Amino acid sequence: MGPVWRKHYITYRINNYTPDMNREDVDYAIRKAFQVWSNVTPLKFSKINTGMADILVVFARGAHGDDHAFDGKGGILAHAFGPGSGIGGDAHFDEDEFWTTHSGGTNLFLTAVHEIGHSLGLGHSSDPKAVMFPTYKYVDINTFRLSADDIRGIQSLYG
Ligand SMILES: NC(=O)[C@H](CCC(=O)O)NC(=O)[C@H](CCC(=O)O)NC(=O)CCc1cc(-c2ccccc2)no1
Ligand SMILES: [Ca+2]
Ligand SMILES: [Ca+2]
Ligand SMILES: [Ca+2]
Ligand SMILES: [Zn+2]
Ligand SMILES: [Zn+2]
Repeated sequence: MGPVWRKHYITYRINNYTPDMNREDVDYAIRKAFQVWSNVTPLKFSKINTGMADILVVFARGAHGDDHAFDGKGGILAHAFGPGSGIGGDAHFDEDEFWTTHSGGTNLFLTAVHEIGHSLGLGHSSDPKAVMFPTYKYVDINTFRLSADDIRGIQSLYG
């Protein structure tokens, strides 16, 4: 078992907003992505604008201060650190992608579900239908469901 948060109340903060989308839509995408994981665990997530957030949500490009640079449009879409202090748990999204609420560009909600998976301690799945499968695939957002494998994984960690 890899690192896990040692508490069930977890805060997040949106450090900055991509100009690709309206602010309200970014807030909504992120809130709904956390909700996907809270629905199958004892974890609760609260958004704060001030103070010490556990999970910082960041949009940045290229080399952005951690040792994992982004690569321009395409390729790496985002990445996240496992549970831990400071940069631990933080999720970074490549601003060189075009973030959307839909099937065009890269869907922020689906990507955030995957990255939050990592922020909570999950690794990759070999189930092509798992949200934790390594490669991005748009799926109908209104019918989205975690796979049984994603649920097994997160339930093995919490709690
Ligand atoms: N390789 C691809 O098909 C796309 C390319 C997207 C593009 O070119 O615009 N890139 C990616 O998929 C990059 C690949 C990183 C790597 O090179 O290993 N993946 C990543 O950056 C991982 C981030 C992520 C995965 C998902 C997801 C997974 C399952 C279901 C739904 C969503 N959502 O975000
Ligand atoms: Ca953190
Ligand atoms: Ca990229
Ligand atoms: Ca962008
Ligand atoms: Zn980063
Ligand atoms: Zn991943």
